[PDB]
Amino acid sequence: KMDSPTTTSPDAVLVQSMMAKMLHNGTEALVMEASPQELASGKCDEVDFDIAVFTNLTREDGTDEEYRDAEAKLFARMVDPERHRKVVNIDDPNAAFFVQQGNPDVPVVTFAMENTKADVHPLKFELSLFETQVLVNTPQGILEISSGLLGRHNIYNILAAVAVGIAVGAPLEDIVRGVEEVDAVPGRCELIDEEQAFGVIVDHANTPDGLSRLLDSVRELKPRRIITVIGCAGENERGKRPVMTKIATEKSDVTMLTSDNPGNEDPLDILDDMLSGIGWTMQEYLKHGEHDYYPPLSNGHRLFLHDVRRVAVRCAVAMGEEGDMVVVAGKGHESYQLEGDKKEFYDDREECREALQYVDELHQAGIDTSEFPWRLPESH
Amino acid sequence: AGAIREQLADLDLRIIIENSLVEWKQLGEEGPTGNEWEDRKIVRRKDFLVRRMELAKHFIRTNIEPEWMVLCLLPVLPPELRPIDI
Amino acid sequence: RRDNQPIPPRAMIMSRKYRTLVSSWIEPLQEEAELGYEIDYLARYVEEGGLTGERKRWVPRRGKTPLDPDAAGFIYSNPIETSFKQRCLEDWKVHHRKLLRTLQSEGLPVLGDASESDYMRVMERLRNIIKGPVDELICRIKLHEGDTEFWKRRFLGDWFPEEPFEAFKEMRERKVFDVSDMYTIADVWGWTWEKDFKNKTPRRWSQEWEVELAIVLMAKVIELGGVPTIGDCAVILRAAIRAPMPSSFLKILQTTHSLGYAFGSPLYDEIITLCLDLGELDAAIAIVADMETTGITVPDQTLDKVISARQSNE
Repeated sequence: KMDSPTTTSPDAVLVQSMMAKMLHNGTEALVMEASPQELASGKCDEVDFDIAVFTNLTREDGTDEEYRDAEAKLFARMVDPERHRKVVNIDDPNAAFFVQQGNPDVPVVTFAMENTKADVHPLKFELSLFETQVLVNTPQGILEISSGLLGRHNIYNILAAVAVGIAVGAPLEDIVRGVEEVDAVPGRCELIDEEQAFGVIVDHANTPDGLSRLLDSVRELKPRRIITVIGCAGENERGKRPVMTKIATEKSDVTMLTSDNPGNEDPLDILDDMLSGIGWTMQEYLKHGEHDYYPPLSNGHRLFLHDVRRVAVRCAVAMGEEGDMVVVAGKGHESYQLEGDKKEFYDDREECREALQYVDELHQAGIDTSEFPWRLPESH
Repeated sequence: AGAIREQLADLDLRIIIENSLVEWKQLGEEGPTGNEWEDRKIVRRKDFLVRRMELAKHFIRTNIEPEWMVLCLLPVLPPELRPIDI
Repeated sequence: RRDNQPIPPRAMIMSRKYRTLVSSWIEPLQEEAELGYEIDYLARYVEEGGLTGERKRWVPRRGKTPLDPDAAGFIYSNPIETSFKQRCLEDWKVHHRKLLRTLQSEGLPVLGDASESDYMRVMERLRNIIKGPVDELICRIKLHEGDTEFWKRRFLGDWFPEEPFEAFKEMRERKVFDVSDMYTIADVWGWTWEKDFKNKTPRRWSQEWEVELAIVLMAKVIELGGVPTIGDCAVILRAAIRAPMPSSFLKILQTTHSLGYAFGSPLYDEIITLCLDLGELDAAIAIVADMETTGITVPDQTLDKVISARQSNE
């Protein structure tokens, strides 16, 4: 790895600097997320792109058609019609618009779940809480994959990956090794599985659209229950806090409100804004805490909040039975918990990793970690 | 004493008045019990509740925090007043 | 209203669950109403400066500042929340509790013409009326609380006499106490109205009575500039549903619609059914008549059956 300043889009002159550095060490292939603002701002001006891949356009991230042609500048870079290649996703209606951009004579490899006319299409796919198995019909031949990426929202990526291999003419066997090798992208629906009966998902979703898209993207995995750990940043985008709770409490059976990045704001105050989405208040929640019984919601779902982040993600892990699913959100790969002004080192992957390690010892000690009011052997 | 100090800080003095009053009202609702010992204890509890709410009513009308009954700093007498027992 | 003094915003303090004083006393206490449409908590968060400005957060914080905004400036706290039904019970309990004490003090002479056995009969009912989940002789038990003249008559009729009545005689001749010193605040200040406010049997709480008071002051709050919320109209309407009382449905809705409030369609389905479930099609036509004039779309489920019920009587 390395630690160049990851402050939005780096300076255009600075961007090309490490491209010399990687080439100085002898790097052969280069790949990077073609951020819509990055190429629009002109950061990638002298970058000699070779393979263009268009995942999908939803515009949920401004303009409507100008945003479309803003992404088209990536394919407008494509002047060479015989050497470099294009990759598009037919399922997106804008693919026809994108393929017209640049030189029309460039070879194009087409992938999609539907439109069986595509070069690569899934003949048969299965969704499981721990892996996804898909049979894809490449032009060269039928290929079978089974990776740790969960949900159909990443089948696009899997279909794109094999399609890119066809574009560069990669052998079918070698494509299997590359796809199979990747099993956990940090913070992007990452599955952390310490050989337990229910998977743990770490995701970077913090927006109402991202969380809602994620939660219904895990219901298709056919889980027994969904457990969510969601937080919000302090003193920033405070208008989304009630929305997150409303979405989580509906999609998920059990929700775990927590402090994501309290900053200078009080962690309990942030949770109070969250409870406003369901009409609850922090005072009302603590009153139920006195009675050691948190009532279920109107739909029958559970809402368990705890301000302390470390004791919350670990607690949610112990709350999962066989077939359930626990998803954490708001952090992803960011390994820091912003409390006040200090950025305390906090990584959710380590939390879920350790919680799964010692959850069995908690159960073997007679601790009933099914609902939030844990029933110890000496209780009541 | 840390348990006591935090418990004193956590006290909802408004709530203490409310639930003590209704509990005190409830005790007198039954009235006599026919047993001297039981009537002896019902008087003690009622006077305890009255003393409790009276203590609470004084705290919120003044600037005295109940946490101060559990001190974390100990004042020291000036040396002149304790020449060379205490 | 007599002094044309508008209701201050402090009086119309917006409590949690969005129920002002116009409906805060109804039986569901601190409970949300039953609007047909689902609540819009996101809008409530937006309107309470929740985006960037500030929000009144209900986090209980350590200290002696009362969290409840209604407790601001009382001195100790707000009076403990009690419903109108609960308040009626306490008055009902305390009035009979006073009757028992007066009955216990004399027993036979207060009854006068009753027998000793009847004295126990008028006690068990009084005992049962209190803490409870016939010749009704209790009507002659007259309480004289605040009646200064009554107590003066009973006062009139080295060591003070053992007999309390004779002791009263000793005080008057010894100038310790006399009727001239026997007075209260009411009579010296000419509180004539105070006489007819204490020695009366309280009316037991009735649901039909509660909504009558609910609609009476809701109009009065309107006349004084107060604006009851949408939740307030729903709660008083629901109280008008628990007891049937179909007559008050029309006057509730027109006042509700006068403020621009529009109930949800499923609630409108529920109310129209109740207005002909028990066979009260009279006044069950005006409910759907004026609501169309105000601009509320009646669901076809009710429209088809109310028209079908219209031709049923024909």
